[PDB]
Formats: sequence, C-alpha cells, structure tokens
Amino acid sequence: HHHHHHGSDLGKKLLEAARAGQDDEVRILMANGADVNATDASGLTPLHLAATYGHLEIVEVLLKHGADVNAIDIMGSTPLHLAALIGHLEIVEVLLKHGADVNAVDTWGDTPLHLAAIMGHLEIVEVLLKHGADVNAQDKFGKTAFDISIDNGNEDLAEILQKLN
Repeated sequence: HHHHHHGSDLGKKLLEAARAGQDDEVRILMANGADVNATDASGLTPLHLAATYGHLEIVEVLLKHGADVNAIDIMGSTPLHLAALIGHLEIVEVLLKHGADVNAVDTWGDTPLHLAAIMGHLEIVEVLLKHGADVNAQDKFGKTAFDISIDNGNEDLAEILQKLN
C-alpha cells in the first residue's frame, strides 16, 4: 500500500515551468522525479520550450540534468532551430557548446541558419556559420539561407550571405 508521485503529471508541470521561466520549479520538479526529457504529442521537451521562450538559466539547468540537446519534435525541430527562429542568441551559443547539431534539419529540410535568416537574426547567423552551418544547405523547397533572406526582403543579411561563395 505504498503510494507514489505521478510521473506524467510532474512531466507536464516541468513543461509548464520551462516555458514560463519558473527556474526554481524546474529544479524542484526534477528533484521529485520529473523526466528532464518529458513531452506530449507535440514532441516539445522542456529544453525545446526553454530555448523557444528565451530562458537561459533553465536551458543550463536542463542540460546539466541530462536534457537531450538534439531532441526533435513532431515538426523535426531541435532546440537550436527554435532559439534561432525566435532570436535568443545566448541560448544558441549554449546549445552549440553542448553539442547541438548545427546542420540539423526539420521536416521541411530547414536548418537553424534558414530560420535565423527568415527572421533577420544577423548575430545568430554569424554564430551558426562560425560553428559550421553549411551556408549552401538547401531545404526541401530547394532554398538556401541566402534565398530565404532575399525572398523576405532581409537585404542586409542577403548582402552578407552572397559573399560566402
């Protein structure tokens, strides 16, 4: 007649804390048994959510506790894709330092470089390239980061990418 914590429920709470920036709750939930790699049918893990929503401390805490840096969600996105899309530079850097795959592709063949390019995140583009992003990478639509940048009128970025390559 021993009762136990409800693991699924602690995982759901950990997802909530990671997206909302509740850094102490992240630590407490894992201490009580929450799966660092918890998810739901979306495949967004706590690390995906912390990377999307810009929570640097939480990204660090989750990685220390064994989060999969290269987890993929139902869209094929890794945490690095999401930090690159939303524009969280410091998190891009931390993910790369922990082994994030700089040329990971999502379900449409886009790399983090492609996503930083559409949103015009110049500093992130530079860090990705320094860490090995393939500037010539083509997504499933045949497009490079250069193509995406000029298609969206990101002329400062397109001018940079055209010199590389």
